[PDB]
Amino acid sequence: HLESELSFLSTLTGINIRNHSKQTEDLTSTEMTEKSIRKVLQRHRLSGNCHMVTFQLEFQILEIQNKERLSSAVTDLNIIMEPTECSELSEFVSRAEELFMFFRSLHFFVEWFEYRKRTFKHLKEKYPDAVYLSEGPSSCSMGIRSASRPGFELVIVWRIQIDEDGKVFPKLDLLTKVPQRALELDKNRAIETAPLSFRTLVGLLGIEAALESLIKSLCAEENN
Amino acid sequence: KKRQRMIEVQDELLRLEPQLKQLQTKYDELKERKSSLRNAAYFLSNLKQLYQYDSSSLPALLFKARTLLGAESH
Amino acid sequence: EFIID
Amino acid sequence: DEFMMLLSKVEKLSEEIMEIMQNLSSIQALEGSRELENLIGIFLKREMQKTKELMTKVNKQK
Amino acid sequence: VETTELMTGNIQSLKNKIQILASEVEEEEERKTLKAPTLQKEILALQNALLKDLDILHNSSQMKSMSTFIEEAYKKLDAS
Amino acid sequence: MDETVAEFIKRTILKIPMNELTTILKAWDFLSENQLQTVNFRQRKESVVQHLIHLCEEKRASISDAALLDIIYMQFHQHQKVWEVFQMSKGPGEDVDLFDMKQFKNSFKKILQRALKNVTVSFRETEENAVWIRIAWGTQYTKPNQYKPTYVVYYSQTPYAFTSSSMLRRNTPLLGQALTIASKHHQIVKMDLRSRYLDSLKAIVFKQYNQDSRIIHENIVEKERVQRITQETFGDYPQPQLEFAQYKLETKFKEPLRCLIKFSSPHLLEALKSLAPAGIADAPLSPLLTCIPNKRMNYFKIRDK
Amino acid sequence: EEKLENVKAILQAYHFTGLSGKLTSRGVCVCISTAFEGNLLDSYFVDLVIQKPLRIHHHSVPVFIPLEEIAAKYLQTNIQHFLFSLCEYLNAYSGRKYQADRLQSDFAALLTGPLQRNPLCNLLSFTYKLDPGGQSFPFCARLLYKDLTATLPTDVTVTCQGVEVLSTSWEEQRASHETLFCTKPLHQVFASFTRKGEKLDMSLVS
Amino acid sequence: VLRPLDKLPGLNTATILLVGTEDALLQQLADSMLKEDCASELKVHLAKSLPLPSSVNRPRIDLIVFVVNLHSKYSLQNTEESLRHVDASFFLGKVCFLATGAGRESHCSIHRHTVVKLAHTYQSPLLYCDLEVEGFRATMAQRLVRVLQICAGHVPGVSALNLLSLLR
Repeated sequence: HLESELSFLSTLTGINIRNHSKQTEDLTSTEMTEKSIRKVLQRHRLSGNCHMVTFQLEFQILEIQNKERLSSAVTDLNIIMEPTECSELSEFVSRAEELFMFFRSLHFFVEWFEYRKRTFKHLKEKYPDAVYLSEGPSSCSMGIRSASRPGFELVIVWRIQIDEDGKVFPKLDLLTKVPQRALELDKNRAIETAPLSFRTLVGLLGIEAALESLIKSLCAEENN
Repeated sequence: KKRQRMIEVQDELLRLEPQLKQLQTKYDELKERKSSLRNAAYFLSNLKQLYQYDSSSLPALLFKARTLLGAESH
Repeated sequence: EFIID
Repeated sequence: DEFMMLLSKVEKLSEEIMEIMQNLSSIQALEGSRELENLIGIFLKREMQKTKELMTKVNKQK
Repeated sequence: VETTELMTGNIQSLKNKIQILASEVEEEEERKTLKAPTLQKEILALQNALLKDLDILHNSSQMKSMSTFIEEAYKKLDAS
Repeated sequence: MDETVAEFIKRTILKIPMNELTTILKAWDFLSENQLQTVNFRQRKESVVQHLIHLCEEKRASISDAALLDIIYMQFHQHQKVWEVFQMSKGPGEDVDLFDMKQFKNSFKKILQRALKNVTVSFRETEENAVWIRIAWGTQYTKPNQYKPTYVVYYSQTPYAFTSSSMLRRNTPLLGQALTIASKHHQIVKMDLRSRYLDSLKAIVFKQYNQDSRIIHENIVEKERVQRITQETFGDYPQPQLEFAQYKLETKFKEPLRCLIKFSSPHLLEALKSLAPAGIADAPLSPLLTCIPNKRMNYFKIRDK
Repeated sequence: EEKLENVKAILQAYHFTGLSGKLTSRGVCVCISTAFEGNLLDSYFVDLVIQKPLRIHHHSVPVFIPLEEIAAKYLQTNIQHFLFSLCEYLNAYSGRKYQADRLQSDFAALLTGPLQRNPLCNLLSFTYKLDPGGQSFPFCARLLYKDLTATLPTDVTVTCQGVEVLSTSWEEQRASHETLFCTKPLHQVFASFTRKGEKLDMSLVS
Repeated sequence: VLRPLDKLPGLNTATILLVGTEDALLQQLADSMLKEDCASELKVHLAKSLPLPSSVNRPRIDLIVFVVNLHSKYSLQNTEESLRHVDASFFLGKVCFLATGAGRESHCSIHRHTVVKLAHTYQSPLLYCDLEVEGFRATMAQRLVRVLQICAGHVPGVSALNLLSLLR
């Protein structure tokens, strides 16, 4: 049954529920006007991992059981998490405090992480040679250099944004700065609207397909 | 006439649904077809016309330089 | 099929 | 190793870059603003020495 | 019903010549992904600072020759 | 306190049994707490049906709330007046962001009185979030007939809208039409689920029901098997269809051989469950008969395949 | 120990992931526990079969509030091939439309007429009475939840109840209600509207 | 195919094998046939059809009573189908034809002559009863158990072969 529980956490990904430990601070004493409602302040420590990331849920629920109903809540919670990737989610590790949408953000933010990492490893592998990349867990910077026009450069940023709601808003930024060797050689308006036209391009092809075609179009002109 | 009214409304409900779907398709096709090529075929060829705002690379370099300390701590 | 066996 | 030689090059490179980052006061404006510490993508010689002693021994042990 | 029928016919034939136009647009293409980020382009737009930073970035490029390369190598080891 | 209203209230008050007199008279709100003590509910039927209607004669009862009395009567007697199930279907797009009960009440009454100009449509937004529409019909030539109304239990944002299959007149295609145009849908389809137990139709259309040492039985290996196969087709707590689960067979005998099978039980899906173990049925009990809730259908129209 | 250090995972999967799944044969039973922010009450029992053309066996995803039930069947038209993706895109709808059900249960007194709602509380349209100043003109707050994923309402209309334009005080009150409803949910708003609209001042003409 | 003497007997074991499509009624008859504390071991067997899936260690079966539920024509089509898998040396004494549901005479899908013709054309006793009621079961159970001791040989004067000479 435990092997099937691991399988369930593998298909219905609870994303590697690895080290779970539930403690309990029973608070059913008389301080709370024992004739009135009851409470139990449970606490859990759940070390879990992503495909690459990890998380430890030092997590204390206030579980209120009124004399006819139970109304659970959360008083304290602590995530042992990661930096920039969870800096916008650090707003949530205060928002869950002022959990479920942490594993709804992270459950879907690691989807963003896959769609970032594997796409970068696709563009830097299938078409290398001039498609340099600031290869890092958080650095979404890719180097482009054309030759026939000798001074053109372009960088696209596959940014991250989790709202206060927990929805992942994958920002697809295109930070443009052509060096002054061919800055005034094209003399076209393709670079001023590039941050705007990239939003359309990801509507032209897929999010990854648009970037791949962008690479194949704005750097392969010397090869042809 | 009341049965005819029910039939016409049934057509009017069907006409409303069909017109809503057709207008949704109209807006989607307008946006996609009209703006994509006027932006992609423009820019992709303008990028070809190019190849074949000064703080962006500065910010990218600052992020990469902070990434040095981040990887040192990583 | 429409299991008429 | 080639990465270790790059790390040996990085060891020489790390010292060179640190001095430049102190002289350039214009770049010091970065990470010093409420609209930069949050919106602009949000003493390490010993860390660089750790990025050399724990990056040459560890890469070789890998 | 007749107004929505002028609509069904007019938009119908109009999107027939517009799917002809759409095939023409794919031929041009021959040779919430953006809706959510439809307002993030204003940050790209946001001088003495530009020139000083660029001059510093040229010196920082030499710094990046050892720093970014180490980062591109340390993460490559991390990735591998 | 009117024609076809006071006597209508009388005819719906002798309908309700003596035990649940308080239960239905408290909910329809015309008799406040002070009015309940005036009439002795425990004495007699003709006594209460005469004093209560007088208590509305002073309360000037109107058909708008007289019909609400009938609604509340049926909410506890929904196990009569066999119910059809209508299934709405929106096309491609976002859901109904505006089902305002006020707006739905407006968008239903307006469309219904657009053609059926004389109808007394009376809604009752129940606490299970399911508007309990009641429709007394009548064409423009006649007054709205409260003798045989057509209660429609429309679950509020659900594509499924139950319907009391009263007479199936020319209003039924207008009942579905007004239902699918009030709630912002486009196609109304009779699911052809027709059961007397609305509390079971609710379960079916929503999939809400499952969520001695001397006696040597020689066919034990077969009794175990038939018990097994009657537990993977009828899992647990089956809902009472209690309906004429028709099978209008059109198949050739092995050109066709028309049949109109009608399984009829006070509790059908439990009667089928105790068939194969009782020896009447084979262990794999013909999915035509097991997949009544799984297909959300009992009025079958099968053919050959 | 593995019967306590690993069985506790299904106990831990209960109060976490909002996605616990009972390992019932012939179909896992995802006991989806829905949650708002640090308060959580209810759970939804989405019940499936492990059989390749994906049949949802008999779910308990809100029949009475059925747009999630619609999103139990019409999201299958959108995404059901990734149960990975569905159980975020269903835990989304469950955690949003139980939120809106919780974004009601606090109110019982501050409001005067009943909180006219929808299933999922898609329209939280209630005629409350917040009267900071005495001159009574309530906002019949219609929260139009355009998307069933965002916990916060999308289209806010705190419309003055059948009255003309008032002094600048109630105009900026309506404007502040718009931006406090779109950005902050009513649980931290109408428990803070009692906090900021102190004494719970009542109405005169309304 | 069942045979009377295919297995060896026990000591006081009288193994009767009930035959009937309905099995709750067979279980009731078996319960009533063991309710009385008789002087014989009574390893009662139940079944539905005479193929009797081939499991060795089945004792020497001393009686097969074909419980023919007269209310259901199936109980005859499943008896007449099961009557072709009985050894011809088994039909002599160790075969009875119980006809449950007789006497009610309003549910009888089978005319009691048909069961009479079947039980006469196979030359075996035919014992009417109404197995649904314990008052007619707790007396038919003591008739099947005294036929049992006759066919099993427990009464040391009468064989199963002598039995049908009495019930003709």
